[PDB]
Amino acid sequence: KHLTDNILQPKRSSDFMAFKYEYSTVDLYREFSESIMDKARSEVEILESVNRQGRYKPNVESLKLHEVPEWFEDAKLGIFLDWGPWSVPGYAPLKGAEASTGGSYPDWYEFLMDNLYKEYHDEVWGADFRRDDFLPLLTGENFNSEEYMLLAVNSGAKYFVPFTKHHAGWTMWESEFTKRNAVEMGPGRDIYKELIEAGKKYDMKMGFYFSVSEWEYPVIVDQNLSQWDPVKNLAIFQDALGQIPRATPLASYFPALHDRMISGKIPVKDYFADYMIPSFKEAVDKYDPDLVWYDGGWGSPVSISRTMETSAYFYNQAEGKKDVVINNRAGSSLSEDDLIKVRDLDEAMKIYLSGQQLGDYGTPEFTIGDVDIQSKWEVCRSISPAFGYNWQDDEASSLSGEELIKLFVDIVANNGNLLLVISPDGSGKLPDIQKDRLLELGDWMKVNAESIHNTRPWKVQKENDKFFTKSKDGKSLFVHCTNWPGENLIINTPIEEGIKGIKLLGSDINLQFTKASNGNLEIPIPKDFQNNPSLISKYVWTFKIDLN
Amino acid sequence: KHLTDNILQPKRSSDFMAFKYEYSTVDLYREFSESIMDKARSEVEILESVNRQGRYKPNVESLKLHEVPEWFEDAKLGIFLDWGPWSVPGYAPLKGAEASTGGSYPDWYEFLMDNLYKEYHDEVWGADFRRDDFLPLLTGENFNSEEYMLLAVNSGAKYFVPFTKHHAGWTMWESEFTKRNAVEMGPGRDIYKELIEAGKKYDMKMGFYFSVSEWEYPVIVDQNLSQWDPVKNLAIFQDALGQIPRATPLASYFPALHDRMISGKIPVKDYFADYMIPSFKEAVDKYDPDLVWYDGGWGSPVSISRTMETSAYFYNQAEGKKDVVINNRAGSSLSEDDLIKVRDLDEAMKIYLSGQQLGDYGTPEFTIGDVDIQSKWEVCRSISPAFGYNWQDDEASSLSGEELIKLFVDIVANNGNLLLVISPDGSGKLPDIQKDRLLELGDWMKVNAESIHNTRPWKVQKENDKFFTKSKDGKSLFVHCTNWPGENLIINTPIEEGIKGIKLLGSDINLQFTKASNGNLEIPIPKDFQNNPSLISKYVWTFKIDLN
Ligand SMILES: OC[C@@H]1O[C@H](O)[C@@H](O)[C@H](O)[C@H]1O
Ligand SMILES: OC[C@@H]1O[C@H](O)[C@@H](O)[C@H](O)[C@H]1O
Ligand code: NA
Ligand code: NA
Repeated sequence: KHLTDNILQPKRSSDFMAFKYEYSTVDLYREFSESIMDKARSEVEILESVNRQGRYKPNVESLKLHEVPEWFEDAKLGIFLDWGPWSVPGYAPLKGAEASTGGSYPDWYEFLMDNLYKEYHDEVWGADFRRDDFLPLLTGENFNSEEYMLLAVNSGAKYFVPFTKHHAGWTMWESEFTKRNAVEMGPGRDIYKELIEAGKKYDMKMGFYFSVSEWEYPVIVDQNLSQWDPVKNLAIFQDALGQIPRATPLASYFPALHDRMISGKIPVKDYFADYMIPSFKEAVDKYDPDLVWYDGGWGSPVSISRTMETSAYFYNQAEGKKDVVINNRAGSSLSEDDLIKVRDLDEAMKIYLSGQQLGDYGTPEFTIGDVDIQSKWEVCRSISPAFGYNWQDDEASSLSGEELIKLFVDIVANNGNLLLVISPDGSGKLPDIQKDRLLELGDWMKVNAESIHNTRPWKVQKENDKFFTKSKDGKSLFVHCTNWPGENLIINTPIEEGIKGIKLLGSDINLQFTKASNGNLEIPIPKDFQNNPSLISKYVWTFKIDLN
Repeated sequence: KHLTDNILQPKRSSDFMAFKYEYSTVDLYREFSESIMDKARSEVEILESVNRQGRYKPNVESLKLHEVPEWFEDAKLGIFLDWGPWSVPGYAPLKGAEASTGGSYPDWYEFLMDNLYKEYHDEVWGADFRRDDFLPLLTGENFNSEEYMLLAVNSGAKYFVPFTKHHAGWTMWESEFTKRNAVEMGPGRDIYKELIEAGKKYDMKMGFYFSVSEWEYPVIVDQNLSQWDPVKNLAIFQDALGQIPRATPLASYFPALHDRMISGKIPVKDYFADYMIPSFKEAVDKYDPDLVWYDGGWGSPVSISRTMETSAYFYNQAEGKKDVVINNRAGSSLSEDDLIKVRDLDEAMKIYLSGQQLGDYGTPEFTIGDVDIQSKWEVCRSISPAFGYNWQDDEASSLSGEELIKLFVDIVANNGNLLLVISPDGSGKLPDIQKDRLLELGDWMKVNAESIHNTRPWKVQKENDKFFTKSKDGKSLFVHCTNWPGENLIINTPIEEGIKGIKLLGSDINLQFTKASNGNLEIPIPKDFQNNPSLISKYVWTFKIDLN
């Protein structure tokens, strides 16, 4: 049904033995909780003092004054490295398990293996194979951080966002606040450090992806939750992150159920104050990222998660040092009363959107939808529906290079950035098909990058098969033709300014042009270009019009 | 840790294969839901019409006027047959997993196998072995209903209460409202019908044990609960029954998780109206029980569960036909406001008890506690802490026959009934240790039953090692000596009435007496009784004093 004999399908090893980390959850409680909470209190005091003295305060109106940096307007393309324990099984259904975004989520395997993907998991991995048994298999033996950064550079990308910490809480960086980190578990390396160092060497802006909430977190409680609870003073914190109905805010903690899904996480009293805030601060302080990509901010509203404090801190510590940016996923600004009204209730969506007030730019996922092209936005997606590696993904399931380039041009014409997801396997190897699409995009950008990087939308974004961008200064208009226009390029959209010159990017030759009497621009195409226009540029041909 | 090589420990068979019931939950939705809801609506209408026309109305004040039947005052001993799918694994910890009652619960295994007992389950049965894989192993090959009824008769019991439907919803009777029944799953017989027929044959009062709520139940919903839900219009209803925090009222339904926990259950729109009420009515109508033993009434308050309607119906359908009784487990009469106050908040216990207003008699579980001996009460317990079969139970864990008989006499002198739990294994065989205790109790009752059945508390319940009962007609006082009194029985407690005669039950000798000057009754005991009084009666010696 789900178990194939296809070599490409990751599956249970014949030598599988349970991963029992050196420290049980109770061991971490006894040995590390007090120490961590002590350290957290000191770090939170420092962060709060920085915010009290700093330009940015933890409130919507203060943070709103922060502006999108020039570099982020100009970047247009980022690489989103979706790699983590979920990369080992590398599975979602090719069809039929799409979320409301239209994507599919191999990167939700650690959660969905217990419900939506349980039949697959039980047949391919085994019911006795727990979430944390994927951690030792995340070897990174084929993961080369410099090669990933160079691939991103060569693709034309201007920022690189690793999945530094996703919903199950494994950190790509060596954290003092969790043993569920890349040094203790999986590759045995500070993967984030390697990527940060590579990004500095290649002059690449670096992101920090950070799940605000986690699916489960062991917490210290005064009173137990039921007569069945086996362990005094420990429970499991759960919020809305999982999306499915669950016990909230606390579930009863049972070692035989929970320990092998939360290996390495040190119990604390207050998930947000004692763990989330100090771990965020730690990564910002150590790695100095250019960009914060919150995720999982729907778990708890910001009145509880305190992400306005992490946002203010990030901006404050950047002052005078570098220009930085935050996405719009910190969480909701709504009051308890407004959150209740939404749950009770089109009318629910209007109230919800009113509470989405934090961040520098919008983050449509997979489907672009009805974007406001007057504000900055970024669409995230891979070359397929899949966020995270899908061993089944292939030529049939993935965009062609041609489709990817045309989609990219569309995005950029409409004021968007593309944050292009790449998804390695458990070894850290990138599938050849994803490598190929990056190479093809890179080859196209070699010719056409000046019509993409550092541009802005024009008064018109699309005309038939043409997409427009303009130089920052207004003096160059770029016409991206998604069909080879043949003998003649005709542009119907009025161009008020006089024209100094027109050229096809990829040719050093200046093109002929005249204005017809109906208003159209007519651009004859050299006979020598017709024989094989793909030699100049594949898929999309860009004409630069220099204005007076 | 948990898997022994003890043959007595039930464990995974080498020939185990998954039980995938011929009707999936979705099959039952498509094929049976409409039919069941059609029948339910008609049955609820009939039940409501009976209550409108009947003497008892579904409100606290009306139901309170119903009185404990003479037969229940007189019975003193019932047998509580704790048999179900949980009987197969037959496990709870010998120590350390007691609930707040002081008992332990092998009969919660179907629920606790996923949390508290998960380490045991994984080691002994396997992670791939689901709750419903116990159902085919509940063979009943050693279960003879006539033999169980005769065991009850011969023990001195006057009522027999089978676990007709416990918290996972397997019915001992052949129900039209569920395929999770004893005919379609497990023994392939209407076990309840067999027991009811035996009870009629042997003139035994018959109970109907009924879990109001169930741990999980598939329900039909207009809107799905999450973007992850695989099946339109089905979800899982959950209330407070499970005691541990859970999603309530609804969890997302996932076939690969839920189907092998809820085999046989037919989805309905309203758990209470479309399933609970008509299934209750069905069993009452078909089997004509003398007693309703509600359980699991803490799931939902009676405003939602509607158990005042089932209680009124039970009384109304019996009126003019037979005298019947209900325990006190229908559920809470508290308002939503009062239930909220209890959750917020010793103070919580006072409010909770104020909302416990339904039923004919109290049901202390395991621990008797501070019972009101002016009202009728019944303590339920097995010979050990274990409710349900525990394969580990032995001489060290169980009451001796001696202890059982003395506890029983204590209960009866204090106006209680003992509802003695007996716990068979998966085959339906009763463990030898429980058989031994029942033999001792039965042998004791053969001699002493007239001092137990049809008696009432006396003006004094206990004098040193002596417990008193009196015949309901006042003409006999029974003195139960828990120590052999030796050469003389001396009774300090004044007996105002003249004495016609005195006898030790088990002997035909009339005993002489004198009243001393201090007031004491002095009863010389025959020399021939002194060497071996245990021949006459074991453990407790009962003297019958006939009064004027
Ligand atoms: O594009 C980022 C995606 O964002 C979602 O919010 C997460 O829940 C997914 O796992 C991640 O892949
Ligand atoms: O006295 C009956 C016991 O009553 C409890 O309420 C149930 O939850 C137990 O399973 C059962 O053994
Ligand atoms: Na702003
Ligand atoms: Na009453």
